[PDB]
Amino acid sequence: DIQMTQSPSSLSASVGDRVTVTCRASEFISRYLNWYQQKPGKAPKVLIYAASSLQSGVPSRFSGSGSGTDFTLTISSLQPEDFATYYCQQSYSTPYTFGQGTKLEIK
Amino acid sequence: EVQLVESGGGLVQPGGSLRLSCAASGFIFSNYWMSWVRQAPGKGPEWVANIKQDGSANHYVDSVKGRFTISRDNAKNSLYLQMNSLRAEDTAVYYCAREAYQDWNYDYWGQGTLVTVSSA
Amino acid sequence: DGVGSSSGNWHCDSQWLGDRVITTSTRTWALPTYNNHLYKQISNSTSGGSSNDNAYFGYSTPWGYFDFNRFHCHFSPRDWQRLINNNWGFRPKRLNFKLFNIQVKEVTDNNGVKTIANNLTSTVQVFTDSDYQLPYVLGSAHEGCLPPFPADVFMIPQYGYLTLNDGSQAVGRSSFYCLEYFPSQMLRTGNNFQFSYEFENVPFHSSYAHSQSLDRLMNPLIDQYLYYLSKTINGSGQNQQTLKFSVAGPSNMAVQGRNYIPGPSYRQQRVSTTVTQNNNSEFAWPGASSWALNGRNSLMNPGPAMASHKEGEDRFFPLSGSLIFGKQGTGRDNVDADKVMITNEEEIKTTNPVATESYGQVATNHQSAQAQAQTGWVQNQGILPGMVWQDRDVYLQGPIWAKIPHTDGNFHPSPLMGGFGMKHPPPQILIKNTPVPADPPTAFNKDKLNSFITQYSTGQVSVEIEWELQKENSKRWNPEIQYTSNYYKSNNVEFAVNTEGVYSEPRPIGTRYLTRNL
Amino acid sequence: FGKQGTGRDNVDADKVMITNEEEIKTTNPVATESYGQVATNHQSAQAQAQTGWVQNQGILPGMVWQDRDVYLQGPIWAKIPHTDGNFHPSPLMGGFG
Amino acid sequence: EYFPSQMLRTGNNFQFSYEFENVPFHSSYAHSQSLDRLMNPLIDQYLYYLSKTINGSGQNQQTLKFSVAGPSNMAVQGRNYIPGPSYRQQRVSTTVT
Amino acid sequence: QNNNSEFAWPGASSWALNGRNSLMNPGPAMASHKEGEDRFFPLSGSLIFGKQGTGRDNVDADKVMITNEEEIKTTNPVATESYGQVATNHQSAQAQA
Amino acid sequence: KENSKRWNPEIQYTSNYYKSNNVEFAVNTEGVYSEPRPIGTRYLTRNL
Amino acid sequence: DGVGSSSGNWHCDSQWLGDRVITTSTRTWALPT
Amino acid sequence: LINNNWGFRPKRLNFKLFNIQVKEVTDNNGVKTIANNLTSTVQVFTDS
Amino acid sequence: KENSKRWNPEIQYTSNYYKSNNVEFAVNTEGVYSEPRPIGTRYLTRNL
Amino acid sequence: YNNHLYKQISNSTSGGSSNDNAYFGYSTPWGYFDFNRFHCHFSPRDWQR
Amino acid sequence: DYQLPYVLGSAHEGCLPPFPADVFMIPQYGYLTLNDGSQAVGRSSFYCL
Repeated sequence: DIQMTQSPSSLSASVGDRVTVTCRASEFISRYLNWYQQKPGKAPKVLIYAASSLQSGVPSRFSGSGSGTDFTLTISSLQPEDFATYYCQQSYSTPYTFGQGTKLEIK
Repeated sequence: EVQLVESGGGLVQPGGSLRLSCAASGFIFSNYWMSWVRQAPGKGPEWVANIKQDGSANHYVDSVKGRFTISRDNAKNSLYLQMNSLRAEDTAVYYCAREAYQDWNYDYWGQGTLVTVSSA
Repeated sequence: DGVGSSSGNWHCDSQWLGDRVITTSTRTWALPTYNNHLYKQISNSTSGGSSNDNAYFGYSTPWGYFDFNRFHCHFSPRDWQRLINNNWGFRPKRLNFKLFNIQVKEVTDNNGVKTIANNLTSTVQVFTDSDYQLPYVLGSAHEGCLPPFPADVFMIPQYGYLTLNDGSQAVGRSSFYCLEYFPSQMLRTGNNFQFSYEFENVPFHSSYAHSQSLDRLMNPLIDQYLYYLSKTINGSGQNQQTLKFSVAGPSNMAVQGRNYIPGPSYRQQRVSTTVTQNNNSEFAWPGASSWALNGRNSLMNPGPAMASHKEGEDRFFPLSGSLIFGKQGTGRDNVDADKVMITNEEEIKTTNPVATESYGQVATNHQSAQAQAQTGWVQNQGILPGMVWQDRDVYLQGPIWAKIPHTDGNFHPSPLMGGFGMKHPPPQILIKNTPVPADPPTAFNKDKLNSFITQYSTGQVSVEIEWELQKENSKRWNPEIQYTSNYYKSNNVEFAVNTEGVYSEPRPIGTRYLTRNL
Repeated sequence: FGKQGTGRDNVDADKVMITNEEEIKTTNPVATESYGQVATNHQSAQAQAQTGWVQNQGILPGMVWQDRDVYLQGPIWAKIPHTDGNFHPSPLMGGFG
Repeated sequence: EYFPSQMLRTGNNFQFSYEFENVPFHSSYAHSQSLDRLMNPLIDQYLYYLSKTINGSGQNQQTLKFSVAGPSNMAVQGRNYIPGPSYRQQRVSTTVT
Repeated sequence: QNNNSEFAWPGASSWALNGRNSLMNPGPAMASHKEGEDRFFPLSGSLIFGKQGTGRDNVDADKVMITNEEEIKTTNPVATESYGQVATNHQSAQAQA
Repeated sequence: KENSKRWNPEIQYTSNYYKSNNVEFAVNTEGVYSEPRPIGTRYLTRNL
Repeated sequence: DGVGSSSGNWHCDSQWLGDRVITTSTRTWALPT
Repeated sequence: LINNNWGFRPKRLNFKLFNIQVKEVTDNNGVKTIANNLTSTVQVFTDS
Repeated sequence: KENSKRWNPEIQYTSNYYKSNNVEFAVNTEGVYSEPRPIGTRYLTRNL
Repeated sequence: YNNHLYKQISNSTSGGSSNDNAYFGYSTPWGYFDFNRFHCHFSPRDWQR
Repeated sequence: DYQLPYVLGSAHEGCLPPFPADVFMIPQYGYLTLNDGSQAVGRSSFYCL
């Protein structure tokens, strides 16, 4: 299957900071890559899907870019609500695979 | 609007069999692919199985092949996961998700049910 | 007529008469029961992003069909040689089809041992789709055609079609077709079937190569009376701008004025058969030229007709710009390069741009005292007034005709995999075994009968095509290139059977040997 | 098209009727999408394969297409301009050239 | 005024007749197939395409692998006809947000 | 008004055939210049005749006669201008057209 | 045949464009033909 | 006529001609005792 | 029919019965064989 | 004329039965004729 | 129309914006008949039919 | 029969002079065939007039 590698495993920043998360794919998965934000005790919530496109009802500070094997999740003007675990998932082929996850910390 | 509810979660001894049911009230249930996703405690979530919107086809992750059966009833708008020969590794929170049309991401997720496999 | 009389004879040969050649092929076929006499809805079973381009919806039918649409169906290798060495062009004229010596067999399997017997009262149904009312599957380069070698017995392929789909689901605009809802002729073992067909007028395939190139049409001894701009500066320095003009002549043939330009291009990625020269990455799908239709991406294959490679470089081929045939016995998936035969379109370099090159350069701005002249590469170029081009060549293994889609408009409808485009191509010929139910219950039941006698049929097919020829008139003094066999000793004769009785075709054979002036 | 009683200037979207050419998706590219991709270079041991988006594509041999549909409110005919050449003179707002 | 014209008082009438020149029938129908779906979904092609350019991860993994185009992958099959020309339009949504 | 560099050959529109580059001359029929600007001409887009007694090589501009296709501006694009503009993306709440 | 002078368009029997897992009045994946709904004869109108 | 000859063909279709429509159906049957 | 017409009615009827096959079933020890019986007949009449 | 062999029924252009304050493609109470929506020509289907 | 007069007409605007909108022509005293829309010739029921 | 390479469509010199009193020299005929660089190929044609 395809392996998804997410970097960095953990990150800490402050409100207003710019945060960037990188996801790498073992095989070409085209634009079918999703970013999910998850908070304890809740299901993962999709932020960005299909590489660049943003989910409706999600703040414009979340952005996504990349295609083929390399993708990046960008957060501008960080907020207290933003601190969570972030996953990159590939919906290109079965079995669908998720990234290890990036945890964000208050500073 | 779109609601997914998971039921049948609970503790069972290893080798035990459990059945999970997903209820969907918010959309046309027969137009969408449905998946089962589990998240082990302290781990990232993991894809278990999906089934076709008419139920003609289905896919399973290798670890669970032969021990799980995904099933779909379109008239009752319910998704069923059948678990047999349960293991300690299998215990996780099970999530029922709907795969987005065209994009294929999980637009909607159920609250989920915790399922525990314990020796005791 | 009768059980003990034969309803047809075996006709295989070619008749070369003047400007006409008539080929006749006879084969033996076997027809099974498909889908247990059922129509069945089918769709792609995959999920995810990858499925998107591969999504489909359609139906498989109990019917089979006859496909003679490859050239090696109608021509022996010697006849194909006799054609391509002596003629500048050819095209089909008439078609005659026969189906005869029908045998229906029943199979009773008991305790792992199967018995086969004649069922003399069973029928086989056949009809042609003369009104082009069914979806037309014969122009998709499919398997299941009559075998090139006359002694081989072949299985008849199952008919199926696709209709409109959204993902794997259908839409209200999607069509369903019952083939039982056509009138068809029913045949017991004494009956036979035939029909004749008339090809609509098509241009001669151009089975020749140009002995001139589009850019070399001038008289090499004479100047033009046209001028071109030779110098924009007197030399190095400031404020050296000038306009100088020269005559275009034998010394510089690149700047001469020309009346005609090469044809359209859609660039292909270039792949080498020397693998160390290729990039160390997977770029087969990702680096491929494609077109999108309703959200789905289709590979551009083979695409517009373009020269496969530049002169002197034969190790390169377009990524999906050529027709690739398998050698005999080649597997289905992930075979090596020596297992396949990559054809090339090197003959058409005279009028057509190279597949892996840009078409040319255009100006991207206005040069000025403050701005240098800028150019850009033209990666794809559509039709321009003054373009001339050649179509793709046809091969002994390749297709003959295609059906032109029924549309408001088309341009140069010649099909891109090669051959003759036709609004009314040779019709589809559908065949199935009539179901014979097993013994029903003795009390009435309204359900349809799902229990049948296992049964199959076999018989003979002959197809006859008249071909019109266009003879070579050339005044060329020196001898031509010809297609020929090689005298060197080998363990096998090419285009023959081996010691196990397997017929193979050593290499793909194109049509273009004789030359014509451009 | 405008609905009955629709003003001349800066009307809202519910005041107009936007027709669509969704029927011709079978043979025609989507208006808002690229036609496809082409190779922009030669891949080599030192260079990865590169593609680019085709934003506009003129006629190629082997293309088939549908014309625009006609409407009850729409035009019937157009006059083909008198010129040395034209291609597929069918008028672009629909109808018979 | 420099054309000849007929003058009509209240009792006069005017008429003329006109003959349309031959035009193609407007195609008032939609296609139940798509240009990319014309193949028989049950059968393979005898054509091959390039499936793999590398054996796997590593250095110097270049290879050429070829597969048959078939029902499993309909996107890579050889086709005789391609969709028509395009000139890209910008895409606007009726949902203004 | 021209740039101080040699751009005659380097800045010329061309087409390639079997590896060889040919100047595009005169090329497709296009209007030589916009209205009001007659001092400009296409680099190799016009027919250029010599005056009587003009030498063969590197003659000045007053020794030749540059014809123009200004009459065809009504239907044809100007030779030195772009044809037009196309959309290169999908505009969205996060992306300008 | 219908001779009517009605100006506005009639009610017609028609298929629905919305996507479905099956085409109505066709076979399913197991080859079973079904008739989705009963279809009457009365669509066109006449004056009383 | 004979064992090895067919005594009829398969006719299914509709013909719409003016004010007349002609339907033809062919089916395969099984008759028990 | 129903979209384009104000009325309809049947006129002529034509009926055919053909390609008759008579099968005999010999069942021995739980396994049944089916064969053609070429000399058997089927009776048909219409109640005119 | 349409020659098709399609088994299932076509999409047709039709009026909607639901009650409304006005008949579509008619006058209103002030005598104003309107055209509710644009109507295209493409309903019947053909094989590609 | 035009009090029986032919009159020369041209765009009244100035500036860069006018460029694409520039025109020159004539208005005439004459009128003309235009039946070139389909709803001229078809009722909604005929168009359906 | 258009069997020779056709050089008349290349805008060459050697045409009849525009002014009728001028005496003109007849140009020499020549043609090009397929070439790889300055070398020929087996597909190249030679014509004896």
